[PDB]
Amino acid sequence: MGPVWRKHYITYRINNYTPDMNREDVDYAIRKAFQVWSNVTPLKFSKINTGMADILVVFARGAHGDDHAFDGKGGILAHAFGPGSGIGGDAHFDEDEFWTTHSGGTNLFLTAVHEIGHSLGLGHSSDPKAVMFPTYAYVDINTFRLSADDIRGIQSLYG
Ligand SMILES: NC(=O)[C@H](CCC(=O)O)NC(=O)[C@H](CCC(=O)O)NC(=O)[C@@H](CC(=O)O)Cc1cc(-c2ccc(-c3cccc(Cl)c3)cc2)no1
Ligand SMILES: [Ca+2]
Ligand SMILES: [Ca+2]
Ligand SMILES: [Ca+2]
Ligand SMILES: [Zn+2]
Ligand SMILES: [Zn+2]
Repeated sequence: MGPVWRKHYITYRINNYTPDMNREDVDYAIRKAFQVWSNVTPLKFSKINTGMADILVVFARGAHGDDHAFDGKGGILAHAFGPGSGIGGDAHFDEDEFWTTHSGGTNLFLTAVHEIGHSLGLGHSSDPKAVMFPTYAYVDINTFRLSADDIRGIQSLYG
C-alpha cells in the first residue's frame, strides 16, 4: 500500500559510477536487478543516458543532499524513494561501501534488487528469505531467486 507508478514503461538512468567496479559490471548488475522485477510483473525498464528518467541510480557519500545521510562504511548500504516525480523512485548507494560483483564487500546486484523494490513501491518483508528483508545477506547470485513473498508483494502492486 505504498505509492505505485501509474504506467508500465519505466526508464532508469545511471547518474554516476562507483570506482569500486568497472562501468560494464555496474551496468550489468543494474540491468539484471531490473530484470528480476520485470520477470514477474507487466513492468518494462529501459536505460537512458539523457532526458527525464523515472529512476535515477546514484552513488554518493555521507550527507548528499537529501534527508537520509549515509554513515560511512558499514551500517546503511543504500536507500531509495518510492514512486513519484523528481527524486521519487531514485535509488542511492553509499559509496563508502565496497561494491562488488561477488561475495566480498557488498554485492551491487543484490542491493539493487532490494532498492528497486522500494523504487516500485514495496516495503519490508518479515520472511528471512525475501530480498525485501531489512538486512543484507549474500546469496549465490547465480542461483538467486525472489521469494514467494516478494512475488506476492510486487504482483499486488502491478498487474
Ligand atoms: N545491519 C546489517 O546487517 C548491515 C550492516 C553492514 C555492516 O555494517 O557491515 N546493514 C544493513 O543490512 C543495512 C542497515 C540495516 C539497519 O541498520 O536497519 N540495510 C540496508 O542498507 C538496506 C536499506 C534499505 O532498507 O533500503 C538495504 C539492503 C537490503 C539488502 C538485502 C539484500 C539481500 C537480501 C536477501 C536475504 C535473503 C535471501 C535473499 Cl535471496 C536476499 C536481503 C536484503 N540489500 O540492501
Ligand atoms: Ca554505510
Ligand atoms: Ca525519479
Ligand atoms: Ca566505494
Ligand atoms: Zn539519498
Ligand atoms: Zn529496505
